[PDB]
Amino acid sequence: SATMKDVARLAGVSTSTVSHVINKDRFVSEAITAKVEAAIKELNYAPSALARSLKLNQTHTIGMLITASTNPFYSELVRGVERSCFERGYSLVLCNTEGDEQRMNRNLETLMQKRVDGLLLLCTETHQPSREIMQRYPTVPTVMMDWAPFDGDSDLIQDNSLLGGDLATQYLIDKGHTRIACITGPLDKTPARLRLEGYRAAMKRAGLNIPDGYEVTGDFEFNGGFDAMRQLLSHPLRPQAVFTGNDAMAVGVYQALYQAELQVPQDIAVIGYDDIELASFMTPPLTTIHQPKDELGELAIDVLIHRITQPTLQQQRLQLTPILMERGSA
Amino acid sequence: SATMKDVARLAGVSTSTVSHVINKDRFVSEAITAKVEAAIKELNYAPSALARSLKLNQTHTIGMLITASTNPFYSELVRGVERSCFERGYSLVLCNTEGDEQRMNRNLETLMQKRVDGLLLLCTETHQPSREIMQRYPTVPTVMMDWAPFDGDSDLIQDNSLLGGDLATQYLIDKGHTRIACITGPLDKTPARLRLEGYRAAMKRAGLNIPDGYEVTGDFEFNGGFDAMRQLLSHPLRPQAVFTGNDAMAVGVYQALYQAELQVPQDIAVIGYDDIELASFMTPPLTTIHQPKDELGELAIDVLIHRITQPTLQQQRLQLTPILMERGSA
DNA sequence: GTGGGTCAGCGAAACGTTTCGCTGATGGAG
DNA sequence: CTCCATCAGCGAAACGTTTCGCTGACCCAC
Repeated sequence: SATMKDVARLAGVSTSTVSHVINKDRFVSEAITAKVEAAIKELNYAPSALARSLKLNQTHTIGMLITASTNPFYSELVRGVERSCFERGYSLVLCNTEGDEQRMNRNLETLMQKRVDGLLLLCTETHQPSREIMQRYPTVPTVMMDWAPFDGDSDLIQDNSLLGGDLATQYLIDKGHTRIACITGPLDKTPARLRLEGYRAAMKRAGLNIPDGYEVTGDFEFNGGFDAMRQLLSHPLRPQAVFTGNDAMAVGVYQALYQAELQVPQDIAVIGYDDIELASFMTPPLTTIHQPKDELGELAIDVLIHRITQPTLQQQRLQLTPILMERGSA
Repeated sequence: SATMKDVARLAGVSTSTVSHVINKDRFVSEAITAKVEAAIKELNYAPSALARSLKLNQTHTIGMLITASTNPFYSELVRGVERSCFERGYSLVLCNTEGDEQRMNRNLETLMQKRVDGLLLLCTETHQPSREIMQRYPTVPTVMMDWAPFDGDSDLIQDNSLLGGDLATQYLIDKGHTRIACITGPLDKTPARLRLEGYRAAMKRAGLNIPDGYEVTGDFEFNGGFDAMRQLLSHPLRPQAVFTGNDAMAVGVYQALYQAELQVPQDIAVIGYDDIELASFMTPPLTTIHQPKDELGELAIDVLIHRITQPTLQQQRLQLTPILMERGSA
């Protein structure tokens, strides 16, 4: 392929001038410009962003780490991120940690080695990035949730899972339910833990007891919700209602109840978390805690770009407001 | 941060030697190796993949284009691609065309400018990549669905949607249904069109009529299926069964029927397409045509890397095998 | 004319890595 | 002693792009 050097040779000029024509960053005469443009079209010049990135030390690339699965939540989140990147002139490199910590650190190292301009750290997993790696490479603008903790510098977005869990439970309490169970995510994941504590707080505040087996762990996926609900149906004291740690698990709950020939909400009332697209299409439609997903992706990018633009800003800190979407499940 | 040059200076050696220590590509004496390793740890050397890529003319990066949405199919596909990339030492750049053609071409140009080693072109929309762009940049290994015509040279995957649609309809015919409708995707998308033709073929072969309003278009999404089914419920002749273009649309169908207080399969039998994870958790569980998703992602990468490794090879053509999963919906 | 001054545009270095000729040392067959 | 054949490791070019110090062509107060 033709380089700016090949262009310059044919137009009989310096590569400096070729750069200036292309970038419009320093005055070049109309004649010279025309010659260069002719040479570009003639040779069919194919610019290398790679080579530009090396010299400029910026790639217009964002790296994103997630802990993804069949949970539709992350699909909507990624959609928002990718769209926002495109609109802002950035590429998206996607990494799935898949729970594994070495995998996560290996992903991170690759991203830093490829000199991404910014980082979305949206892993849920307990682990935090090897500081060895972190402090080896130049610091980059970073956004993370309160999900994954971390010792370095980053802008922060808090999901307020605790208030969400409280709100969800409080809603069931306000509907008059007193036997309320909680299907949670893996308790080593912060959002799962916080939602459980929200549930506990609302129950305690209303003086309602939590039977021994009323808190059950699932995996934040369909199957986890299925398994957990089956277990709950074994309990001596049948729940009137269940708060599931997310919408994915609620899908599994629906399936368990279908198999047990139980109706929602007539036999059991259900409330989820996330308000994924699917929630609205469930039968009955799922009452749930709305959290930003696509919108969250867009917000995280906006934060990240603000910092790229103004590198010396103080730490940015945002919080989401959980909101209840009332439908037919509770 | 330290470069291989800084390392070389401290260890008092050539950068050639430093490269050889790091890459293990030519013999270096044990003493030299040790000194270099010490220098690496001492300076805390941070390798640049950027700089390596420029010199090597390879980025160990794959670009992937999809026409994504809420459709869970693409979530599972991307998961397979990303995992396969990771296992093979590649990064994944993800692009969503969102149907738009200029957006698609803009994505392509960025990827080529960043010199990705390979392309996964898994857009459903009909447009062809601007040849201007294509023939401007160095040609790269490419895998695409056998949907769009000649469009340069690249490896191909046939999904066998036509035989799938035929099989799905034939199944309903074999269950004794005679009034069978078809909810399809946008007919400008090849898999949607092919599935419709499959339906037509099976109907014709059995000599069953297709009433005028029995073929309805939606977008390959929950709400497309919802809208399309509502329309079908308006038809003077109510269908006994419906083949939906994919599982996403079947979700919408379920929701429409729920609102019309109609039961599956008692009032209407339903059969979908992808066998997404969710299919088996639906109420009732969805009868559908299985096709590879995660496994498709893995296969596409394997093909792409085989070509990177052996550029000599002539066009690969792979075919997927649809499998019918009989469940409770039909 | 004419010595001095302005700025377009020159040649070319260099972001950090891989690759390449080249050399000097060492090793066995005279 | 020759000398001839191998390879370890050096110094540094160079992938393709910006960026810099310098020049020289043209305008202008003498």
